[PDB]
Amino acid sequence: DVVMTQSPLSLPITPGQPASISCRSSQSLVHNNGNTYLTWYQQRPGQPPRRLIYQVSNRDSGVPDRFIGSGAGTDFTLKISRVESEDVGIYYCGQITDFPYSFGQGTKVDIKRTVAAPSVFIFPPSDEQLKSGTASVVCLLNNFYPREAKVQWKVDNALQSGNSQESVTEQDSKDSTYSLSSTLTLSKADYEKHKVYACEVTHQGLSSPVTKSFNRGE
Amino acid sequence: EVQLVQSEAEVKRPGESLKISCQTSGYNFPNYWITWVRQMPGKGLEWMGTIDPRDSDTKYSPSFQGQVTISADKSINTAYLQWTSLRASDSATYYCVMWVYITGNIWVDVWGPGVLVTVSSASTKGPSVFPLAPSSGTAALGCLVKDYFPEPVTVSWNSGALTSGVHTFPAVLQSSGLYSLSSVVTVPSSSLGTQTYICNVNHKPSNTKVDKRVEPKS
Repeated sequence: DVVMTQSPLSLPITPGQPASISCRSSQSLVHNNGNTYLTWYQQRPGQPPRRLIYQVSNRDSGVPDRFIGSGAGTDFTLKISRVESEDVGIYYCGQITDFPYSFGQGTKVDIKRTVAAPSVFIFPPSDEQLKSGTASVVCLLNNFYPREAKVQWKVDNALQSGNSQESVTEQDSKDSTYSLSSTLTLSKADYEKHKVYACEVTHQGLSSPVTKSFNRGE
Repeated sequence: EVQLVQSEAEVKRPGESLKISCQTSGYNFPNYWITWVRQMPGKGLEWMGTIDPRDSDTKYSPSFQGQVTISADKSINTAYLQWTSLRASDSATYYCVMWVYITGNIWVDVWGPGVLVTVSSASTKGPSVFPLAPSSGTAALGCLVKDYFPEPVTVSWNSGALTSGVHTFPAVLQSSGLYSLSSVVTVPSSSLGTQTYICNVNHKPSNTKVDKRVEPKS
């Protein structure tokens, strides 16, 4: 019955600055008695969610004054007055007025910092792994901001698809940067039938994509 | 303080049954409900259902009805969520949430720690650790931790002494149904001739400890 839409999906905030998170419902959340029962949750990284706000604007015990809930009808807002390091995480609005209950899709608040380009390194497969019959080639993208990045694999100057997997760290506590690994998996046979292995990296902090490469056997 | 205690992490096979549990601790009265919430990795919160322990009245999400059953045992302040026939798609984190109410819509909202449920056809296997060797400012090296099951693996460098500049990526699920991750560290390049770097890999489900020294090789 009720569909919650939350925006934006990600929200970069300079520390000390406010964050505003929106939540819209497909029908008015005002119950038949004349009250509204929207809630807001915070999920710190690795942590269970905890409720911040209930009944649109009332604060649960122990939650500081800088979390401010507002809204009416179909339009609701959670405002964090001065976002600090301990507020990074995902925020969800919660609808329990009308069955079936639902949560917004979540808004990830991270720390805004100056753009940082990735530092790129490429690792050839060890000779131990090759005796196992599989070749893994690893492209590391280290300490960049923002999160958006694209890596692309080329083998003997031939583009690859569907044979790599990526993983990204969460925002680093100190420098507020992310890092990313992409791993290209080939058979030993396929690996030895080619010569040059390269990864190309695109990121807002680079004027043109960077390529790190190596020559099998060099 | 009130708190919920959840049962321990589970690894199950597709088609098997599973019952997970939630126990109230330190709340007397019966003016509460217990609801179960699913969270896929990287995804948001989903309401699965709610039970009134007092009469065992239940409300189910239309998306989970006929896949799970919610039950309660007031005699031990415990609530349950059970599957008859697990599928791989059920691999997720499951939270029980206690809603302490005043027909009223206002309550207080205690989340449990979550339990990780892994449904997979893979069997327990320890990892192979491979060196990501540094090559020819700041240098990068690391360890590829490949082909293990189940989660988790812990990684440290130099027995916990080397901590800054370490990035252990979350593992990814390979098509083999095994997990794989890498851990990397950036180090001063001068240190690569003078110093030794060892990654210490611990996979306790298979009782595997591995110490691999990552050296530049040529």
